[PDB]
Amino acid sequence: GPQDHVEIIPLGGMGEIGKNITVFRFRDEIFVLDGGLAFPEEGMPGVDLLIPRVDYLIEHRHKIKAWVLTHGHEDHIGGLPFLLPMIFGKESPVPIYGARLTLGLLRGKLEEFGLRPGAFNLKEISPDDRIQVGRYFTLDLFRMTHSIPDNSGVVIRTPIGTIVHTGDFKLDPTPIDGKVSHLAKVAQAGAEGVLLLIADATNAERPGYTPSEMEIAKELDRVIGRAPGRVFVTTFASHIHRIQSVIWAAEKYGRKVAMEGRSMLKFSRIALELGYLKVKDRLYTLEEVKDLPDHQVLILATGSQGQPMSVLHRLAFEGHAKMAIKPGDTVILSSSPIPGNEEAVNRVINRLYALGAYVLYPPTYKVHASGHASQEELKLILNLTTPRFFLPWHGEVRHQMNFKWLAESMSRPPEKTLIGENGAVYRLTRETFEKVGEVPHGVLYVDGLGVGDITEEILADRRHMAEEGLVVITALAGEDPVVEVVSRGFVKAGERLLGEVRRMALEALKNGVREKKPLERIRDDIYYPVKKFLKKATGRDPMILPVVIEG
Amino acid sequence: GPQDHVEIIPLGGMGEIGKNITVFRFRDEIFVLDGGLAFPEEGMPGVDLLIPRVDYLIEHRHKIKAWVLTHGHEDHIGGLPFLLPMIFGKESPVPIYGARLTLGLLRGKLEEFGLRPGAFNLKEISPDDRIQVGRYFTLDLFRMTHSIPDNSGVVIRTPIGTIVHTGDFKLDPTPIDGKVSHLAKVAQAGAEGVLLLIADATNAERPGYTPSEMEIAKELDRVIGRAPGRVFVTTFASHIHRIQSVIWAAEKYGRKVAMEGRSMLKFSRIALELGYLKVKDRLYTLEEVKDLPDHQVLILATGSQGQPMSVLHRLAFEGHAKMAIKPGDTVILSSSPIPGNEEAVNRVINRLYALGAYVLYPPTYKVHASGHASQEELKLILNLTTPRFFLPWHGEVRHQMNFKWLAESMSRPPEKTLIGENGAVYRLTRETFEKVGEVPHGVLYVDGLGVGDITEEILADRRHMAEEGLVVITALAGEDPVVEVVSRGFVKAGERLLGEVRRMALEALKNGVREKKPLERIRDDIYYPVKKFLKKATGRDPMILPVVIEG
Ligand SMILES: [Zn+2]
Ligand SMILES: [Zn+2]
Ligand SMILES: [Zn+2]
Ligand SMILES: [Zn+2]
Repeated sequence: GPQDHVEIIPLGGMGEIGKNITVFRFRDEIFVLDGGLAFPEEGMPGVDLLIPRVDYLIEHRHKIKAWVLTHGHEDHIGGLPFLLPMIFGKESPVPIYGARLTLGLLRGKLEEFGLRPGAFNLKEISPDDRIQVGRYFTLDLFRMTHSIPDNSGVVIRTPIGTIVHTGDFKLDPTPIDGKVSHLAKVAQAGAEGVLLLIADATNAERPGYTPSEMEIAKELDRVIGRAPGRVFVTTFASHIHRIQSVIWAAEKYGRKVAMEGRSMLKFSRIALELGYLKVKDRLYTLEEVKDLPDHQVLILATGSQGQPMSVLHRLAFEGHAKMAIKPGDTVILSSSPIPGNEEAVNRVINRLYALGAYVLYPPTYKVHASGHASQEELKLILNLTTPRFFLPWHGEVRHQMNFKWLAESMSRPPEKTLIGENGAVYRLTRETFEKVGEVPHGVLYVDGLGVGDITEEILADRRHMAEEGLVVITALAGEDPVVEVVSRGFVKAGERLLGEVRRMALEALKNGVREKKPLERIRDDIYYPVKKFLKKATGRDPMILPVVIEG
Repeated sequence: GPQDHVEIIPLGGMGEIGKNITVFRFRDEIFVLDGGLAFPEEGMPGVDLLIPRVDYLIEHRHKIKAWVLTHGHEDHIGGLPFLLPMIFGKESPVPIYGARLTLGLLRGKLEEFGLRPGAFNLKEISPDDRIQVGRYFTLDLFRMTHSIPDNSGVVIRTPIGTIVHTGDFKLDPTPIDGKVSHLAKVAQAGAEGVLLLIADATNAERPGYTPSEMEIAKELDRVIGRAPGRVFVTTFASHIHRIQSVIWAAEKYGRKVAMEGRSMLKFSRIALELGYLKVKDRLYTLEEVKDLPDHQVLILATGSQGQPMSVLHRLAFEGHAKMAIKPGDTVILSSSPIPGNEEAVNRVINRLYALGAYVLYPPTYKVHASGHASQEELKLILNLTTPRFFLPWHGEVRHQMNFKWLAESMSRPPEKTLIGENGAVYRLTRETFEKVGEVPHGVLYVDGLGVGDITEEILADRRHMAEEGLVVITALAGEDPVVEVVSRGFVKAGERLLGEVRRMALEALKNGVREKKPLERIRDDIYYPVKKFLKKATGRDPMILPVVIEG
């Protein structure tokens, strides 16, 4: 009755695509689903990656009975190297479940951060395994085709009912590794009755079905076969299926594959070791291939953190240290832009063409296919589960809304669909489902020096300047008061008002001296009036830095 | 032989979509094709619109024999209110040709800028007219279906051959005003021999044919008919065909049409007067409709300058003074985002859904169709003209390149295709076509106070701060030297280095005093060393504002 209710607390991945992490709780036992990162879009220079704030988990660490990872994509496990130490410290006994490849990639990262091997309790399971979590949760994972092998959804059985989480998925009828989705557990759950459905909303706006990775492999074979000279291919480091497809295409035309990008080299190494990747010869470095005929070279590349942008941007503008675009090169962008980078990629494409390269990119060219289900696939899942409650996930509000409308057009629509938000606390009972509160939530920014180096504050006033400009007022508080006003990125109309600013500042400074006021109070007497005056006369709110010095 | 060559100088519209203006010259006679503006993408706050720099025209004004306008879209005539006074002053005898609607909208704008009626010599012509320009140019305009009535291309006959300019176009088989494209002149030119083709590259990446404005009108009728309450529709003020379609849809379901947005009210007024728009009742204001049942109201709106963004952004965030979104409202974005605003619109869409509105937007919903030709239409034009030379225009580099590849796949590809750039000078002879130089070119920024208020400089260092932050060093040069260092939007790692900055600054200040150096030289002694030190220790180049005051 009362004590019977599951709490679902999303800390990332809701209303957005990235840094996925969802907390599940029944009474005093918790388990977490994934812990990803989010890549920063350009315009946020210096930032290497974003991670979810996990205050709630740091506070309730003792109640965490397990951490479950659905697959090895950066936005699902990418944050763990930072989050685990924040929650448990340098070590923990807590079971961290994941498939072979998922944990394989995770260890590569943990190790890379100085985390001792075996410091954390990683339990390798099958993509289709069943695991008991504490006294209240029985998890039945099921394999789903996606853009990385060993990907799962999970049927979450609780004391008050079943929750089906589709995980990230598409229903690829012909996956590159020959491992089709396993829907038995999902259909079965549907027939018994699904209380809540949490499903991938990425392509809820798209009619039809997502093309198979096999279609892309064949199209990649096609365009690479016709390439005159060198071929560059960019994609995420974790897109193992795409990488295999490229490798196959290269090998079909006698090309040797070189690889650039720390993360991708690392992940491919692991995939090769574990058997997920196969290469007839081997993977080379840029140097080892620098002297081969153009027609015999294919380069696979991505950014240092695993995303293509930084390397595409360098090939286009700043210039890359180990490689450079030349007329005749063929560049294939075999991935889609991170949300917020669409038009930054367009500029890269424009610039790449001007360098003389034949650029092939999506959606104009079929050199990429989403790793997520389109409407026909989502409808199949909706009918398979016919959930009482529905919580669209893995997508921005428009994606979530469109999935809601899609669900509402089914034979037996959900009793209710909530639009999930990060930090929201959802209460689920056998008969109800609602948001009952919130917990601290947000994002931490990471760069070469770790977390904290860059902050919301540093970014907030970085925009205040970018959009309004700067006005520096230098005041000398003494018996010989002096005021100097200078500005930057400020409107000319406003600049011509700096003389007036200077004078009203002097009066404030002189008056401040007379009253024997502290400098900070004199700073205020200057700041406020000047701020008011300027907006009242320009409609702009430039950043006003008043510096008052006694002397 | 020698003296025989036409010079084509693009000052805007090349390698981009917007602010179109192309200069044509033979010996000492010039004529200009259009003079548009470009809308600013968000991120460039304060800026109302962009205009082409016309130094070349201001210098050679005496040689200008005519100005020809192809249609009334803001990116073709929108800049004229600024450019004409810059080139000729308050008045000019120069013939400015354009169709009835084109000149109708132009006068509305000129008047709005204080330009006396008749100050400029506007010659109304038919969309299919023939006009003589000076001694060397004979222009044969031809009607082309587009997103505004009275739209033309032009066959430019010169002493060394024919140049076909498609103008902006698509081949709509069923235009809303029943005025189909007129291709006789184009096909005829093709049969006689076309020396150079200048064609609309907007959709050169798109296979097939662009949907008819009639398809959209019918789809708009469809979605508006099912709307429960109020309906908001956003689009450009100059999209007369779309406006008529919306008006028809509203009238079919007994809805009254209100209109918000100065520019759109102005343009619709003119269109109604001239007969291009028809309304069964009349157009109302927000107030006049504020008390009608939701189901009987349809609002047509756009930004003050004619673009939808500012009004969509206000309906979503800041809040609009005269109207507000409420649960149940239906909002239809019946236009595509300006280049660079795609993801800004996505945020608007997300926010609009969260306000409880049913949002319909392209491409997810067929509530908009491009006003430009897709590949099948472009191929038809290519075969119709089979030009010797080709100059893709009205699109960014990727659009231009794709059109080039498209041309190269034809039966008789052009002898050569050049990728046009703004400011480039192209020399055309009966046998050759090449870039032979450049002229000053660029963009001027316009806001409420006119041109110059915002500048490249103001923007350049506005980005330097946005991406690197600020470091203000305040130094008092006297016998009691004092140095204070403060920063904003600067990396914490760097901030912890402000103490060191402070000290190396003091030493520079004290040494400056000893040498009796001028303050500006002391500023340098501080600036440079500090700049070097910090990048050498953080890899960042923050803006360093050194302020040295004697006292
Ligand atoms: Zn994902
Ligand atoms: Zn994924
Ligand atoms: Zn145009
Ligand atoms: Zn146009």
